[PDB]
Amino acid sequence: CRQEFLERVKANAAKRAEAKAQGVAVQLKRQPAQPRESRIVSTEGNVPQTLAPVPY
Amino acid sequence: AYQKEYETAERNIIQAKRDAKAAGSYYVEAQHKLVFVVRIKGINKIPPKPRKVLQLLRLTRINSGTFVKVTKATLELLKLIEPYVAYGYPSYSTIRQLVYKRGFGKINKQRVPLSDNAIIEANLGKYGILSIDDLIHEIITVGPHFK
Amino acid sequence: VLKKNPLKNKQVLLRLNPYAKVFAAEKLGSKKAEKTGTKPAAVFTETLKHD
Amino acid sequence: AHFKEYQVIGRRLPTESVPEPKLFRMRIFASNEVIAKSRYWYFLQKLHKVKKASGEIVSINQINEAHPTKVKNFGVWVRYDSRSGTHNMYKEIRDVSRVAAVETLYQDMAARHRARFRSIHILKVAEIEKTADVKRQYVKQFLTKDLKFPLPHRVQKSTKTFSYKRPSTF
RNA sequence: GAAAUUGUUGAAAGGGAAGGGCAUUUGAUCAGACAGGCCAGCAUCAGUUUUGGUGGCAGGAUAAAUCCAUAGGAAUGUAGCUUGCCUCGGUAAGUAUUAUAGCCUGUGGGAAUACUGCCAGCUGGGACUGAGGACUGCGACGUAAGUCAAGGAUGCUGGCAUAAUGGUUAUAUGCCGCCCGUCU
RNA sequence: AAGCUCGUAUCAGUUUUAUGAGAAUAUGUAAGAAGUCCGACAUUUGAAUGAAGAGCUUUUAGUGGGCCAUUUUUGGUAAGCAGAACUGGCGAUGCGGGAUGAACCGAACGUAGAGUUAAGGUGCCGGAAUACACGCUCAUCAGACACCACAAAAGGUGUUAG
RNA sequence: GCCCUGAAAAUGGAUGGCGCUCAAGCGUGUUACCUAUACUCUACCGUCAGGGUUGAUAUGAUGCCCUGACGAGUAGGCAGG
Repeated sequence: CRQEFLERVKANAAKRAEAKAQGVAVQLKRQPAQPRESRIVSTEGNVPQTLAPVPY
Repeated sequence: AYQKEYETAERNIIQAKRDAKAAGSYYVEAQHKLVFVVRIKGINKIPPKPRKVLQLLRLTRINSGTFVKVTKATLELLKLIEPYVAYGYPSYSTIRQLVYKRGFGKINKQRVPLSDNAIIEANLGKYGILSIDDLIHEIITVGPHFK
Repeated sequence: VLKKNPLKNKQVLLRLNPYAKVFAAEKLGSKKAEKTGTKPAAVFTETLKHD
Repeated sequence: AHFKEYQVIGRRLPTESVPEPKLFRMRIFASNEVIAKSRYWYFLQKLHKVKKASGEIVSINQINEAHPTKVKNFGVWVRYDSRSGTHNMYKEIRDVSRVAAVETLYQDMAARHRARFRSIHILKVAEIEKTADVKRQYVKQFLTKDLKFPLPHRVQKSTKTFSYKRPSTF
């Protein structure tokens, strides 16, 4: 994981130099897994089916 | 403008659900990115592993409450301290009630009643937030300056 | 010296948040939302009722 | 509590090279939405190897029954895990709606087998539109025509402590 | 000329316990001020809080329902018809699908109501509190001088001016209280 | 405690990313200027969260009798029993409830007033409902609380739902 | 599932007592209700910390003022009395 740190820091420096080479935001700081946003779904691939907890 | 933003944000999602029903779709809802937290169990017969957690989330005593930004990490904490606290997904009116009644802020030590937006500009005019409603917006829509 | 809770002492409410004053006239909980004829699908109704 | 009926539909995960796992619904009984969602994950885990992180809700729908006025003799199949190991059941009810019927049923199992709500799977609830498919007697005896019966010995209840009458039923 | 301890008088209490603690009653006793002290009440406002009635709103199946129209069906079979007796209708069947009752399902129509949640919507009753002590500021009303629920309560009125409130103290009463210090 | 240095300071009985040792739990380290190049790269300077502070030197008082509960683990009938290890409660620690308590539930203390609750409860002792609702049970010692007197195997022409 | 039996000692003895049986019991649910030095609000005390304060006129510089949070505690330690 020190491998992960040392590739991370040079990756950060690379994208920093890239953002300075062509002006855009740098967005260098990590973030955790975020909360998922709204996204539409329709039952065209399959109409839903009951699950009916029968087993005994 | 924030009021218009709230009512628009409610109306468009209402219409999302209605039009998905009309199209035979099912509108999932955007996951709530915010919570409120309250402590239940007091200072004692607490294990250390949640003790530090509560000291991190500023839940020193019973019925002292706060917000949290939702992430995978904070969700791990809430799942950890599930037996000891109560949480849910709050509303604008609840937050309005809180920040107007028990809204108490920290000026460089020394918890203070808000009682004016001049406190808010002198402290948070750094970040452009210079009033209590800007603050409420910054919470209920988790801004950059939520921490 | 003392803390007066807005949600009453409307003078103190308007020391904050002066949008309340124009909130009063339109009264802005009775937002009579314009109704629309957006009707649901038979697939929604049958997935709901039928097993 | 005062139970309610709930549709709950769930979807394993949005994933690449398996988009839209097919769908999974249930008819669910609870007082509010959250207990429905938790029972939904509880039974849905049992059916196959998925989790809440590997699960997600599509949406839900509260279900108001269509005919409140209509008496409906229901009949219901249930499995539950007692003090001892599990076993199954069929029962027969004469109640109004599914919600009031099962609200009576859970109390009945709570009495007769110490059935707490956790260990009792609603397999199915149904309506019996015709006669000649009821087996039991404690429903059947309410169904003959021109049926009448008395209510003898009504235990009145006074608010006052004293009274001067040495009372009578009817 | 103290204390243990002892007697007489005065006061009080007392059924197998006493003493102590919180509040108060009864009795005894008592200091201070009126030349502005004590006890209270009424109105308005502020803080905390409790409890009612009423109003306006959004939602979901744009509630389901009910209700209205509509096709079909069956019975815990309605009229009608038929049969056996028979007190001359009353049973038992068989018919009969609205007929001399009606119901259920399915479709369609337009509302309301409940349930949940929102109001910087109103309005009332009740209790505890009165902190601080020339002004300063964010505020509202307005054209305005100025006014105000605006960075902590004032105004009006009553009686007493005394052991009346209060304090001490024996006692009763409700409730509580395991005997002190030391090694373990 | 006295100094010296820092000051937003190194940090955390904590998570998340990454990766080890030895599936989860637990456990170890990295999450940047003290780093990148041969003078060039400042708070988007390198995840979240929180911070009545953090570190270095000198010195001072008391302390070094264990018990109980959960977990891994060995034996057995197991104890007021023993072999080991992590964590917690006690001991110094009151208070409400458990009728009362060395170990249970709750909760840690200035003096006071009002309010609201916790665990436990609302026939009377006892403040609070002989509230509402579905069932069951009738014991010639009924039963009335978890671990704070439990037994099964079974027997039973007692009752109920299957 | 409930019930009976399995399931006993000897001073007189206990669901805590009374007693309770469509319960005051056992199983489940809904509201309402009760009260702890714990929670909220408020006055006062006390410490601690962050701030302002020799300046004419006046009396204290360990003083005065403003704000906030906190308070258990044996051995032992520190300061004022």
